[PDB]
Amino acid sequence: DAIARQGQSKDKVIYSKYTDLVPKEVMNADDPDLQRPDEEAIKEITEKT
Amino acid sequence: DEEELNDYKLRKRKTFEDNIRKNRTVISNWIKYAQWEESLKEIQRARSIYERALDVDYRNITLWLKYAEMEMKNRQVNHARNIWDRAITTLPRVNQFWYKYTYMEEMLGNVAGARQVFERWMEWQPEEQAWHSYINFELRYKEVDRARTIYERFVLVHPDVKNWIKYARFEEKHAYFAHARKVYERAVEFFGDEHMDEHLYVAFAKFEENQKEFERVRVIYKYALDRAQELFKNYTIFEKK
Amino acid sequence: GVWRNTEDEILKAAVMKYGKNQWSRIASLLHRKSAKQCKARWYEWLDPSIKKTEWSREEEEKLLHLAKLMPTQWRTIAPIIGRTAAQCLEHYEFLLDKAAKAREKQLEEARRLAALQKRREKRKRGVDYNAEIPFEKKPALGFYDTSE
Amino acid sequence: TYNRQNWEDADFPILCQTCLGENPYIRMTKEKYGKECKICARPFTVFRWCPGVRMRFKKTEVCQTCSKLKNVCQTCLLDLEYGLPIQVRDAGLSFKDDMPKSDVNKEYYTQNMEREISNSDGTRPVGMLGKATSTSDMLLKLARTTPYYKRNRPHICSFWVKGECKRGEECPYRHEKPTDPDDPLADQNIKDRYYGINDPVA
Amino acid sequence: MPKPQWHPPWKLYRVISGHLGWVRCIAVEPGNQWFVTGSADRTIKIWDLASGKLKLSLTGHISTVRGVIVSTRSPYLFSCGEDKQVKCWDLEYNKVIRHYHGHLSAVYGLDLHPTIDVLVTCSRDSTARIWDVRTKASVHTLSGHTNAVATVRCQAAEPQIITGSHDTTIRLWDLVAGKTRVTLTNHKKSVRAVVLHPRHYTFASGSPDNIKQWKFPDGSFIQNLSGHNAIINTLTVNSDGVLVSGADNGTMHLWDWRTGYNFQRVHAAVQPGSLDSESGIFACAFDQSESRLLTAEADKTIKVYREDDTATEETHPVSW
Ligand SMILES: [Zn+2]
Ligand SMILES: [Zn+2]
Ligand SMILES: [Zn+2]
Repeated sequence: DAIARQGQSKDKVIYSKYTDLVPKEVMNADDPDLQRPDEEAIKEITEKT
Repeated sequence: DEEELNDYKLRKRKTFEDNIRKNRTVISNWIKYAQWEESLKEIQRARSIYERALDVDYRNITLWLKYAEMEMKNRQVNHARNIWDRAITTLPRVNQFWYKYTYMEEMLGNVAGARQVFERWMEWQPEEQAWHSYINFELRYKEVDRARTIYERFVLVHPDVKNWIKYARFEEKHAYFAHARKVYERAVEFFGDEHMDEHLYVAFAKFEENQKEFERVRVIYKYALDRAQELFKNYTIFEKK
Repeated sequence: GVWRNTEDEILKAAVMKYGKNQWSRIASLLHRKSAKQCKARWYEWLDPSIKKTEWSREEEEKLLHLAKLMPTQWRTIAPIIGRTAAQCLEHYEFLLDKAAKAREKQLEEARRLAALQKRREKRKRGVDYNAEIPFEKKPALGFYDTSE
Repeated sequence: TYNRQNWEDADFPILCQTCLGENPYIRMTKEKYGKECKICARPFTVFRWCPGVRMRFKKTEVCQTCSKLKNVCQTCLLDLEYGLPIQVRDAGLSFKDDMPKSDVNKEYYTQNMEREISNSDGTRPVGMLGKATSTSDMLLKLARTTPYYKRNRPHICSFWVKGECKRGEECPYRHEKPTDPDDPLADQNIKDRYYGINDPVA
Repeated sequence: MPKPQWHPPWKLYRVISGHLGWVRCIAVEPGNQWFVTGSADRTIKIWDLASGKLKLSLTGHISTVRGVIVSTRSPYLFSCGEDKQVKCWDLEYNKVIRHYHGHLSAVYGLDLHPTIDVLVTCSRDSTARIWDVRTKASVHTLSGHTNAVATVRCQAAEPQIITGSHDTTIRLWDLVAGKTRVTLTNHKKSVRAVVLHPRHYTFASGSPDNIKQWKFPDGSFIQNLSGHNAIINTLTVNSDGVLVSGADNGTMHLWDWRTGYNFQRVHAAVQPGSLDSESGIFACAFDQSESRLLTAEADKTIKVYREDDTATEETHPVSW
């Protein structure tokens, strides 16, 4: 991955492995992983931006 | 004569830069400029031209191929290794980069550790020619347990009746008859157990006829009971023998 | 309105050079001829798709039938039977009668000779490619290399 | 059609100890986009001050990107660590870095290095400082230790050279004889001093 | 592998005609009273949602109108076209009141921030531009795409700006710095449509190769909705979980969002006098009630689809 990023810092995400290409398993609809970051954090991001 | 050569080189470079500035996306102007710079023995100038062309459009196969070939035609071996590492890490799905990297690091490089580099390609699940060339490369490096793991991962990743037949032939040619019998038993148990392919059973019957004719007759009877015309021909061959 | 064979050969060469839709370009070559005259001469006589053969029985039967149906409309009748209007009209009349680089290189050599004569006796905000690399892009470094 | 050199606007100039003077309290003037850079020709934040009592009102000459690139002073054009010309330091360490001379290539290279520095931490003289780890070969023998204030001396009065300085002792310029014009030490191109090419002091 | 939930199929129930060009974009007013279409007729038509009657027609654009959006928190109508101009119409007087200007080529689409009142436009000069609404000042120029940016999507959560372009790339941008954050290169062909889920913090991208479902904010790959191998021009998602993919060849596919299971293939007919090559979905949108689907077909028609309530689960069983 140090071949992939040259001057870019480690905060920027780079997709390079084969495991980035395989699909994840289909999972539950009611789950906090696939959820919005909720109204107070959206409002804080909105006011900061 | 030196001033005339400098004026000729300046005129050629001015026309090449004007052809680049007129149409940036046309890569043949970049290739002609880089080959003219390499023909005048200016390696770093042609390297800068190739790096500019890759910055313009990195998705072209021929730019990477020509720049790696220009690095390999000179003595810059480590530069060519860096070029191939960048070409692998940007475009993994182009098998020609992998093939030319392995021919460069196997013939000219002569490094066995490039096989570990080759295992990076085994992360990507390539086409079956990569597995066949790696089987023949491990045979050329005289390794049979490594090639057994290679063919086991080939059967697990790309399962086919021809793949299982090649595994049976490789286990027979490597003087491992018990491993060949276990591989044939696993292929009978998994590959086409309910699909009734009637081709791995013929290979198992041929391996048993190489081993013991009673087990070959039993395998031919089981293939005739499970089932085509090839199964009837194998049953007639087992009855005639 | 006469047409010499010399003018016919020149017209054939002009059609084979300039295509079909140009006619004033063709009529520039022919003296005392117009573009409309050239187009009519091509489409009436000199076109190679004109059937310069004899009439068959089927062609004569269709010609007599269509002349019975649509009287004296030969521009309509003629594309049905494949001949032209004049040929089918003449054949119908006959059937009724029967029934009855170096310069730039030389300039560069002269400029080099003048430059050597001035050397023997600004830069216009340009980029000198012979002095250094024009846009130096260094190759990316990684995992190898000991220079040269 | 939308590429041009960005204007370098920043505070806190990078100067030597000698050109900064000796007083701990310095009164300082800043223009936002006052003059152009003497090398890369971009506009930059111009700092001007008097280093002492009878000095010259020295001001910054090159931009902050060029001075951060070659690790030199903005006025003296000498190295911050040693007080030497950059030709001497390049002969000591490495002379394979170089820079383009044509103006379009110089502006393009300066824009690329400015974008590289702005994408970096902000204050680092690229990998050349990584080539500057090996030191004290011979440069520490002739390096100055005392602040040479005689280069902050004011200029020679040209009216006094012709003998017509009517100000007399009121004239802040120097009423003394100049150096020899036949001496080849007196040429001193600024771009030659920055690029380290045929500098007679070096 | 869970069984997908049964969705009732949809049927065409009215066809609206009257445009003299290709209807390129459809937007719905947030109070669900009317909707609005932009065309290649250089006109913008406000249509009644219930009756289907033509309420208003506005001229002023000089080329083909490519994108129309209605502001949810202001009485403004934003229209972008192929004439390199963005127009903010005040609906209060039905007149153009602001001109956002500065794109070098044709603007292919636009989107509004739901909270900040800032505008983002994507154009054919390989750039997106972020404009303050009131001052008409281009506060950012997002660049980095090497080809024309076909579509743009905007959201309140991080990342704010999503761009899909013709060089097979999707860029997840950062709003405050104007720099890209995530680059997704998984598509083989041009990414012509991106759509964001209203509640699951995921999104999907459309290309002629495949449809790809991802996961915010890192853009990690989730699912590969395969099939429907045509030039997909548009993508919309129901709040109930129905994803509609519309293509340039006229075929429409309907999917469950979760399992990625195609449950309906709808290929509508054309206008009475019309070629078979003039069949193509340029845009489609649900209403605010999530019960009417409105498509802008390439035969100068607006086709409106309704749910079929008579169908049940055993009448239309879910395959596998
Ligand atoms: Zn100094
Ligand atoms: Zn400068
Ligand atoms: Zn004086």
